[PDB]
Amino acid sequence: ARIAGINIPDHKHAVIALTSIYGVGKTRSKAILAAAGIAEDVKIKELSEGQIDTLRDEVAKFVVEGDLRREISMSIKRLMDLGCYRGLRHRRR
Amino acid sequence: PRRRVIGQRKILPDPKFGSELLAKFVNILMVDGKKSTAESIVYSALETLAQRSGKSELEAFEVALENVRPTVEVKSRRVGGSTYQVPVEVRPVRRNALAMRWIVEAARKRGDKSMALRLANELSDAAENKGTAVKKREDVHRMAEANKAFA
RNA sequence: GCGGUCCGGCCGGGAACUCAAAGGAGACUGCCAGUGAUAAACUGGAGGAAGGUGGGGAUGACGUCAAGUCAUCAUGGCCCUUACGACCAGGGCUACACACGUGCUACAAUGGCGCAUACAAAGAGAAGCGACCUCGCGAGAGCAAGCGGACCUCAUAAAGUGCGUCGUAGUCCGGAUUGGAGUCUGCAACUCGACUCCAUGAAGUCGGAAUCGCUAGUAAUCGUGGAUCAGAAUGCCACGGU
Repeated sequence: ARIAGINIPDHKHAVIALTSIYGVGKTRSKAILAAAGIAEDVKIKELSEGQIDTLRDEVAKFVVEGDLRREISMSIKRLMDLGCYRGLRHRRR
Repeated sequence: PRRRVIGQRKILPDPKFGSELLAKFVNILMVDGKKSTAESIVYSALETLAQRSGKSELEAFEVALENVRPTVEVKSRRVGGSTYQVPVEVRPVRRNALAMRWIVEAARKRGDKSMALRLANELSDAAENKGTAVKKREDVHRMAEANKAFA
């Protein structure tokens, strides 16, 4: 099963899979992954299929993934280019 | 040696044990004139793990020396310039002062952070003269036969 | 040693017992053998908690060197000043497609994280350090009071331990600058400043010639700090380190 959007976790666990992404890191992996009963020392291929769909919606609601990182994340620099602020005036020259 | 006298100093052999294969024992690469703690990880090379080794706990020091013997090398004095080495037969004083430096180097090759993992590939399966402790046995004889004819 | 505990000696109380206060200790080749113009002096070895100016520090000849920093006030001189003297907004001690001279951001095979044990070296103690509980997911911004002191803090403090992923990659090994939101120290962010999030990631795989650091607590690098406290150490009168 594809847990991430960019790739698929193979021969790995559930904690090290959601680490290289930009949306979830070391502080975000201990807020939604430990909400339900799931073991971290067991490989993904040795888990129950009933708890796979429950954990997929946790990283999709109010959580920016790899596909939505260009869709909504960022994309503010381009919308705030008209308003001049002190910050842009000191990092240009 | 216009006026310099040649004395090899020796204050004490290792405390816990010690052999006669140390021509000069003196503090260097460390604070000198103080011997509070110079012998902590020096004795870490007789056996890394008793369980993963079928050799002796004392004979391992002699097997790492008979395989590393320089047949014909150069001399350190080099009084004349350019490339002129006066043939000087290796003196027994050279096989007990700087000969212990090549023993640790032969067991130190793989890039790690723990010196103990290197011993599992150089002593537990390479102490039967496998060919990782002969880097200084045939290299000295191969370098010679070239500069013998100089004076 | 010897009695309760909170098991940090929190106090009943004894000394030669990990330290101490006006004062005395103390280890200096001291003795022997060998050697040496018998002296001076050197390399070992009996005692002993400390053997070779014990070690460290204060300590420092104008016998060389007219050449060293006068951005301490001409400092007994000689000197200058209304435009070389002053309160100061604004023209301003201004690194722009940023080159090691006072400030480490970097150096990108030395990359990052929840997990049941006695020891405490420093520092501080009348205009000053702050108990404990409650409370702080990034940086900021806060809750809260014994005590004018042998009871707090500065000080949330880089390495180790150690199934992976990645493969000798133009990048998951990294985070200069091109471009965009705020708070605080605040006449004051216009010009020319610091704590924390970001995407495109640009030069690079250990290095030309010349030149050059390395021996009586020698050493490498992503790390602290009591001090001035407008922008809360990397540069050390320090302290503590694997």
